[PDB]
Amino acid sequence: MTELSGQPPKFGGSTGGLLSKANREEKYAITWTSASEQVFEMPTGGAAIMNEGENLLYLARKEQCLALGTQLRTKFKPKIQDYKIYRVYPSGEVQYLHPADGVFPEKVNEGREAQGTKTRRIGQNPEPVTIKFSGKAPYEV
Amino acid sequence: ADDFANLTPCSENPAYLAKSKNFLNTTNDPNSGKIRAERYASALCGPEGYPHLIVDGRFTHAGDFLIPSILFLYIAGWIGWVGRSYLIEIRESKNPEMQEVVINVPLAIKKMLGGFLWPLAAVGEYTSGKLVMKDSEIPTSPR
Amino acid sequence: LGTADFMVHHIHAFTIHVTALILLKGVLYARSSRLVPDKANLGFRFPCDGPGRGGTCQVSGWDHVFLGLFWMYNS
Amino acid sequence: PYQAIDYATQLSLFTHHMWIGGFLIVGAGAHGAIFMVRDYDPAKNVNNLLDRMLRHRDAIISHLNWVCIFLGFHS
Amino acid sequence: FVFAFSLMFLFSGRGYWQELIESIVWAHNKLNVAPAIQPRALSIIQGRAVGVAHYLLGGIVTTWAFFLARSLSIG
Amino acid sequence: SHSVKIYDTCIGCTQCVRACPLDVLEMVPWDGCKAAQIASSPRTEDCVGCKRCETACPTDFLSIRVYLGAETTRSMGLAY
Amino acid sequence: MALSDTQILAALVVALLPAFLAFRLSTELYK
Amino acid sequence: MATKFPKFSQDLAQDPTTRRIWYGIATAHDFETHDGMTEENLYQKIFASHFGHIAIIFLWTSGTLFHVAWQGNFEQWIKDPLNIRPIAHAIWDPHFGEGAVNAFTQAGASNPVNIAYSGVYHWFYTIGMTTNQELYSGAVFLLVLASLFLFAGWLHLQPKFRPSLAWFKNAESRLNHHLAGLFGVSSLAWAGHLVHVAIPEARGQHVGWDNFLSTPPHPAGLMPFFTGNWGVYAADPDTAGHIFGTSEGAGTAILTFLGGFHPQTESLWLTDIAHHHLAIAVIFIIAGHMYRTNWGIGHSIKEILNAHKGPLTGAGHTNLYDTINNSLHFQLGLALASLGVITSLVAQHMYSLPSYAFIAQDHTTQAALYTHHQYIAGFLMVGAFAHGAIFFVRDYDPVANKDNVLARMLEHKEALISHLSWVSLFLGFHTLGLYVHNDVVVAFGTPEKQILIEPVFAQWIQATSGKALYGFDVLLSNPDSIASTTGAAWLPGWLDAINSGTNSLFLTIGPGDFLVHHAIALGLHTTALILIKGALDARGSKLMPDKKDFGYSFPCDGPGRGGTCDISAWDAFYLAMFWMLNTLGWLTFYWHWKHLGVWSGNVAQFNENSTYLMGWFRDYLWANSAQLINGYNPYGVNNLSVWAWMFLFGHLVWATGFMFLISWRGYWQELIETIVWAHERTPLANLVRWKDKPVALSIVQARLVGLAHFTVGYVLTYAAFLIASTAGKFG
Amino acid sequence: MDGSYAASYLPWILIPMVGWLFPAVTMGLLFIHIESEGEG
Ligand code: CLA
Ligand code: CLA
Ligand code: CLA
Ligand code: CLA
Ligand code: CLA
Ligand code: CLA
Ligand SMILES: CCCCCCCCCCCCCCCC(=O)OC[C@H](CO[C@@H]1O[C@H](CS(=O)(=O)O)[C@@H](O)[C@H](O)[C@H]1O)OC(=O)CCCCCCCCCCCCCCC
Ligand SMILES: CCCCCCCCCCCCCCCC(=O)OC[C@H](COP(=O)(O)OC[C@@H](O)CO)OC(=O)CCCCCCCCCCCCCCC
Ligand SMILES: CC1=C(/C=C/C(C)=C\C=C\C(C)=C/C=C/C=C(C)/C=C/C=C(C)/C=C/C2=C(C)C(=O)CCC2(C)C)C(C)(C)CCC1
Ligand SMILES: CC1=C(/C=C/C(C)=C/C=C/C(C)=C/C=C/C=C(C)/C=C/C=C(C)/C=C/C2=C(C)CCCC2(C)C)C(C)(C)CCC1
Ligand SMILES: CC1=C(C/C=C(\C)CCC[C@H](C)CCC[C@H](C)CCCC(C)C)C(=O)c2ccccc2C1=O
Ligand code: SF4
Ligand code: SF4
Ligand code: SF4
Ligand SMILES: [Ca+2]
Ligand SMILES: [Mg+2]
Repeated sequence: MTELSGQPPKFGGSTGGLLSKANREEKYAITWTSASEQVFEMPTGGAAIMNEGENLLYLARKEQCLALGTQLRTKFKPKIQDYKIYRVYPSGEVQYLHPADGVFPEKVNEGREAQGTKTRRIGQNPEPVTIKFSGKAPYEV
Repeated sequence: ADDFANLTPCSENPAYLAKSKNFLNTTNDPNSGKIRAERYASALCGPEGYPHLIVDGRFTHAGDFLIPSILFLYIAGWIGWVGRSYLIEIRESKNPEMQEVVINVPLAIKKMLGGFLWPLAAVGEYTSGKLVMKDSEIPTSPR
Repeated sequence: LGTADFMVHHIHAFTIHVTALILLKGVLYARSSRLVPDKANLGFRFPCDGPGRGGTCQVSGWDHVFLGLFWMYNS
Repeated sequence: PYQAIDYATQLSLFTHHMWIGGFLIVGAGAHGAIFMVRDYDPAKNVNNLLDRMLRHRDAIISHLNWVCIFLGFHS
Repeated sequence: FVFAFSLMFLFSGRGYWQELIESIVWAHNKLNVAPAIQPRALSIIQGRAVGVAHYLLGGIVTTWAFFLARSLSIG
Repeated sequence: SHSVKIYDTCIGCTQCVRACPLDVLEMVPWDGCKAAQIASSPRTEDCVGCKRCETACPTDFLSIRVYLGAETTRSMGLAY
Repeated sequence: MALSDTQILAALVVALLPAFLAFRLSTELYK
Repeated sequence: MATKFPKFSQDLAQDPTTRRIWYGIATAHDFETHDGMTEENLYQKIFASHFGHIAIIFLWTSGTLFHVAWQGNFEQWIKDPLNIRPIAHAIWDPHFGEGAVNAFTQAGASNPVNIAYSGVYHWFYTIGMTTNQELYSGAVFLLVLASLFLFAGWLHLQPKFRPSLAWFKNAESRLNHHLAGLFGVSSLAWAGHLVHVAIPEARGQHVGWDNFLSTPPHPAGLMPFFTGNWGVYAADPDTAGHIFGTSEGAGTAILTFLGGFHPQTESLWLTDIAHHHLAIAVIFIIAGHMYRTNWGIGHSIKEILNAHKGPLTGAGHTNLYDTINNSLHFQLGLALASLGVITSLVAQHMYSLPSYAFIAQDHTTQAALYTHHQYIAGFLMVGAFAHGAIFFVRDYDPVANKDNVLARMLEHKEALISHLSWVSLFLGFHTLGLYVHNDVVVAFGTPEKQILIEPVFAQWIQATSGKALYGFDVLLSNPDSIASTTGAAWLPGWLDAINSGTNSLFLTIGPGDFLVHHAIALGLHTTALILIKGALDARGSKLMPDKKDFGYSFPCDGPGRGGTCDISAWDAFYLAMFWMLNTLGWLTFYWHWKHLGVWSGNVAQFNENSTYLMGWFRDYLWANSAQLINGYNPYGVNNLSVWAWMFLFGHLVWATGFMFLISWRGYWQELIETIVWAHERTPLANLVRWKDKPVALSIVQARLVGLAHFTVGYVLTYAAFLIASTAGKFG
Repeated sequence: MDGSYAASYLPWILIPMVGWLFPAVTMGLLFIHIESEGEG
């Protein structure tokens, strides 16, 4: 969020990358360190080469960044788990996104507040007729 | 009395007679058409000369539906009963799905050969409580 | 060969081009798309990736073959 | 000898070979897709023909899309 | 008939059929005749495969009967 | 944005979060199950509604539920 | 006898009343 | 991108894609899900919309009257209604060439024209109208009536004049008024019009606004009605040799019950029609005095429902008053189901018992009317079941209907759905088996080996009403029977009309009618199966136990739990629409082929070739297209050109719907992504950017739009064929 | 295209108004309305 660093992956270009949304609306960044210069698959099509050391790459969506991240941590002989994903606005604001609290979300970490939790079963949702003409749905109450 | 006036016996119907003199041979027997003509000249024909089957239940036309109905029902109840019986017998064999996919030929033949008594078998299972299950013991979906 | 032959030859070129469009898109996007950037992990044959992203039914290469069958039959 | 005068044989052979060819072509699409999902190794296709095809799939397909629209309208 | 039959598989989806199968499985459990191999509706991919197989079979058989009657009845 | 709710039948197997391709969910401490953890959905603004999480759920009918809602650029999965 | 030129023109003028009323009803239902 | 439209849903108006527009169109009439909607505001907006819709009906009728009176041939067609073709309106199309101009300058007109098949000329003539002036006056009056209803709708949106929810839920008063006033007083008014205008005008007596106050409809005035004897109003009924619109063989009676058909017009007797309307007016007026309102006497529907319990039905109909009166979807389903029943009744009665003069001789209009009304009824039935499902999704309260008939239906839904499936399989297997057996046995040169089942049940029923053809001699067919020895004033006319093979009154039937009736049974049972199983599983199944939480319509529930496409009750509606169209196709094919044989005097074609499906394929479909497909030709054009073009158009629309039905969404969204890329990277076109992001259609939207195309093509194709074939043979 | 009915000059201009002018004008009004970025 200070200033993103890292070399761009060695890549000859493609038609599958950023469009107008990137400058008008929002784009996404993913950084990661690699112990070696090596080939990886671009989520936007084709092969690219990551540099030895730090790497910084811009993509159009959060999902493309997370797909690249899964590829990094599950498809290289020594894993790459230090990748960071940010949201970037045209104003220049950079919003750190992933991993949210410095710990991957699959494993418990202290300090997280439950969101969207219900203290009931799915079968214990109320009848819709009981909540009609309100703004809610049985899972929102 | 004058019932079924819209129809006439095929032996009376002249269009049927003209067409039956030309009944083709369905097999190798050069008399198959002639046997067909003689056989169908007993039913009730229409103005076009083809036989019409009366299935309102009168026994004068019992051969038009009642007899084949009885025959089919005996055979179909037989098939269903022996199949259900084999299906029940598999369940006590630890892995029933395999014998559903790979048939136990001796057991299945034993079950098939004993199907001629399926009406009494079904009556006994009805009285004994084996045929039908209780509602409160059958899985159902939310209402 | 005359006017009707011209018209039907261009019908042929059209239907062949559409069949090629479907199957070539199937091959070139089997790994990924802007919609589904991890399609490769989903396999060659699979129904979709859910009602999300507006709906992703028939993105697989298999489904492109499935549609190209109809268009080849048309051609 | 005598096949052209037998119009039924002529029509039947033409159409039969047509259908066989169409099915084989659609299968070719299927197996290009299966190659892409199962055997394509990006580390073995760096800046070669296949890689560049992937890298401008959008140009290829948008243009094929437009050619099909033009060919359909004008046929 | 086969062409028309294919439209059931192509125009629908497996959820409806799985629920219908639920009702029929209830009917079977009522008489103690439900199979150990539980009936499931066809998969989404298989629904499409059956639909397209029947579409092609029916349409092609139609054209085949048509072509053969025609070309055999024209000297 | 879509809604994602987590009910108390959660066994905390973490397959919810492992399946999410957009990092909507988290594992947070809890006490209802042996694993002492439950799934949470703090980032539903990035949810696209692919339903992978529920496809991963083992409990008899899901402990995680995705109800598709107001469509945005993010929820429609748009790269443009 | 046939319909008159004036009866056709008088029909459109009369139809101007339900047009205005339909405008009012539609705009009220928009509220 | 703030975006106002649609103002009733912030969720949609915040959608940055073209979806926002589509859904804005598709959810506007779903008032219940508008932002901030209350129950009272709902009922009030629905009230104003009702007023507007009634005004639209009146304006459409005004247009029909006005165009017949302006560009038609009403007065000419009165002179000879059996040889002149009635005119709908004039054609004005700059695309026309000389051939089409000449081809459509028909029916005696000097300009291009369309021939009307709405049966509207026969209706207006039997009503008593005889000039373009009277039609024009009726059209202008309907203009004024539409204005009145538009103003009423507007007025009842103003704060003072907005009716309250309690007023909308006053079921007893509304039932009293609709039975007594809307049904009874209106039927009495139509009996009065018939006695005052129609019956006199049919006898050469002009009765209009300028003399009806002075000319009594009967020489003996109202005193015979007031004193005692009403047989004077039966007087001398029109003799068998009455010539419509003249005094030849005319009488003075106004109320009769001689039944049968007027010999010249081949329709129901006007005096009988007026008498029917008077009688049912009395009955409906009496009906409108059942429920209490403001005077203590009368019935409470809640009491009657709570009083019909049962030893084997649990709680009976308890609390169904609030269950029905609180659910607009329950009431709408009741309405649509009953309305579809009576629309099918209209269709089945107007072709068999026509009431308009010389309409039984207009085969194209009769076919078109029957098909039209049966299609409308099918749509109504599907909608009734759709809204039953929507009720279960949105309004059903399980604790208030606990153990009553509704919940009890829900409790054995497995048995209902399963036995519907069983009878569907039964009918399908065996009807297809008999048809295919007949096909193969006739194909191999042995048509005598068919299974031709005589329809003895319906034949016996026809015999119960006097039909002596089959020789059953039961009830009315038996003169020694007490049902015939009653001295009823209608028996001679009814017997003369039913024992003559010149009308459509209880048409003769054979094995083909049997087979097609079982096809109709299959279609009805299968559509009911789809609809009922959708409704009962609308709240939940084992695949989706929480489906009620997701709403009536939604794309699916994803590829999990095996896959769940077309899982919602809306999807069940969508699937049943195809079976509705199929059932209507069989039904209307049946009607049209049989009536073609009847009208042409060759019943033998249908009787002999309907027993196998190649017969329908060749003798009905293939044959009756010959003129249709020749409406335009390499050799020229005739008046069937429009119908040939529409035939191909319906085919094209049907086939287009197939695309939305077979190819699903992701394939399209990815293609549109390529097209988006192309636009962003093309110079000059670069200058222009879209305001809404282009995205593929949605899952549900694809089902809806594919079905809409499919249905449009279905209807237009069959209408083109029906109209063109019947007008080329008999027009 | 001609007309023996009364006031047959009416379709002459009414057909282009119902087919061209009314559609173009109403689609323009609706286009502007559904794209108006006011408040919501
Ligand atoms: C030399 C040609 C060739 C070769 C050997 C292969 C090889 C293979 N293909 Mg391919 N393919 C081909 C041609 C070929 N294909 C063609 C012509 C098409 C176009 C239709 C396809 C489209 C295709 C698809 C879409 C898929 C494959 C798949 C496969 C793999 C699984 C085979 C299988 O399905 O098992 C078993 C075969 C069956 C169950 C076939 C039964 C159903 C058939 C179609 C019924 C045919 C009816 C009959 C012809 C006429 C009616 C008779 C009836 C009335 C009784 C396999 C490695 C699958 C895969 O996953 O690849 C890894 C798969 O997804 N192929
Ligand atoms: C007759 C039915 C039908 C029709 C009309 C179409 C139409 C189309 N399909 Mg399709 N398809 C169908 C059936 C049909 N499909 C079915 C059953 C399936 C299931 C397998 C598919 C699956 C399918 C796929 C997978 C694809 C297509 C594609 C296409 C497009 C090809 C490009 C083109 O032709 O441009 C021109 C358009 C036409 C020729 C349509 C007719 C236009 C008329 C002649 C002129 C219009 C007059 C004017 C506009 C009227 C305006 C009226 C006014 C009141 C507004 C095209 C619009 C391909 C595509 O999108 O290519 C880019 C594509 O990939 N189809
Ligand atoms: C006698 C008093 C009276 C009368 C005249 C009416 C009349 C009407 N009311 Mg109303 N109502 C009343 C009192 C009355 N109301 C009271 C006191 C209340 C409060 C308790 C209500 C509250 C109420 C509500 C909330 C609504 C109505 C509505 C309606 C209209 C129903 C729709 C329609 O037009 O179908 C007309 C139907 C017929 C003429 C007869 C039915 C058709 C028959 C049965 C079958 C067809 C007949 C024949 C065979 C076919 C002819 C074919 C032809 C082409 C030859 C109708 C005109 C609805 C409406 O549309 O609002 C404007 C509506 O929303 N009423
Ligand atoms: C008086 C009867 C009546 C009433 C008032 C309602 C009322 C309602 N219905 Mg219902 N319904 C009805 C009859 C009725 N329906 C019938 C007959 C059917 C069977 C078709 C249905 C089936 C049904 C379903 C499945 C659903 C509803 C829904 C709804 C609600 C939303 C309406 C909406 O916004 O849709 C919007 C309206 C449209 C999109 C109209 C498009 C269709 C047009 C008219 C056809 C276009 C033809 C085309 C131009 C052809 C031109 C020909 C030319 C080219 C030659 C609403 C409360 C929906 C709902 O909200 O569920 C709760 C819902 O999903 N209805
Ligand atoms: C000709 C087209 C066609 C056919 C044959 C069917 C068939 C059927 N549909 Mg379907 N449907 C169709 C079109 C068709 N559909 C379309 C276009 C749609 C819209 C998407 C639907 C949507 C639909 C729904 C939602 C439902 C049905 C239902 C049914 C079943 C009704 C019960 C019945 O008839 O029993 C008898 C069956 C038949 C007559 C068909 C089988 C015929 C074969 C020849 C039987 C012989 C077996 C054969 C020898 C097998 C060996 C094959 C071997 C050669 C490889 C039936 C199996 C309902 C159902 O499931 O009922 C329980 C149901 O719920 N249909
Ligand atoms: C719904 C009723 C209706 C319908 C379907 C038609 C149909 C037609 N009219 Mg007609 N018209 C009608 C009522 C109707 N008319 C009435 C009541 C009058 C007397 C004022 C006229 C006066 C009129 C004239 C002067 C002309 C036509 C003409 C035409 C033809 C071309 C349309 C046109 O250019 O004129 C436009 C029509 C008008 C300016 C009159 C307004 C129509 C009514 C009053 C409003 C209907 C609103 C409607 C119910 C709203 C439905 C919306 C719905 C889709 C949601 C067309 C076939 C032309 C013709 O002769 O064809 C060769 C022509 O020149 N009409
Ligand atoms: C075949 C013939 C049938 C019968 C003859 C009927 C024709 C006569 C209709 C007269 C209409 C006159 C229009 C001009 C006046 C106007 O628009 O006032 C509109 C205002 C509404 O003010 C509204 O008031 C609102 C506030 S509040 O609600 O008043 O508080 C305010 O927001 C809004 O701006 C304001 O407009 O209406 C009134 O306040 C009174 C309306 C008077 C209408 C009289 C009708 C006569 C009844 C006959 C029919 C009864 C049948 C009922 C049972 C079936
Ligand atoms: C050929 C057409 C027939 C086929 C239709 C479908 C097959 C029907 C098989 C369903 C068996 C139902 C089992 C009932 C289960 C049952 O026994 O419920 C229990 C019930 C006893 O309770 P009660 O009769 O006291 O309940 C009546 C209410 O007052 C209480 O809710 O028995 C009946 O209702 C007998 C009437 C059955 C109604 C049969 C349905 C068909 C009716 C047809 C229309 C009748 C004429 C209406 C004229 C207005
Ligand atoms: C004072 C009064 C009485 C005197 C009443 C008098 C002196 C006249 C009464 C007339 C009455 C009470 C009703 C007249 C009604 C006429 C109506 C209602 C017309 C309705 C038309 C409709 C609805 C639409 C018709 C259509 C049109 C326009 C067409 O052109 C085509 C057909 C159709 C589409 C149907 C008496 C002493 C007796 C009793 C005490 C009260
Ligand atoms: C889903 C649902 C629903 C439903 C719906 C529907 C759609 C229904 C229906 C139904 C139907 C659609 C029915 C039908 C019927 C019929 C009847 C009921 C009949 C009657 C009859 C009779 C009894 C007659 C008799 C006779 C004769 C035959 C002749 C002579 C005369 C006499 C009278 C004797 C509701 C909403 C409600 C609720 C929710 C759920
Ligand atoms: C009808 C239907 C079903 C139900 C169909 C089922 C359950 C298949 C039933 C097949 C039976 C059990 C086998 C009959 C066919 C045999 C393969 C033929 C063998 C014949 C030999 C014995 C000679 C789906 O599951 C489905 C899924 C997705 C989209 C559409 C549909 C769909 O339309
Ligand atoms: S959502 Fe369900 S499957 Fe996923 S971790 Fe929670 S309990 Fe386990
Ligand atoms: S629906 Fe998809 S994006 Fe949303 S939480 Fe589940 S897996 Fe993640
Ligand atoms: S409808 Fe489409 S997205 Fe939904 S489950 Fe089926 S294939 Fe998948
Ligand atoms: Ca008069
Ligand atoms: Mg009638």
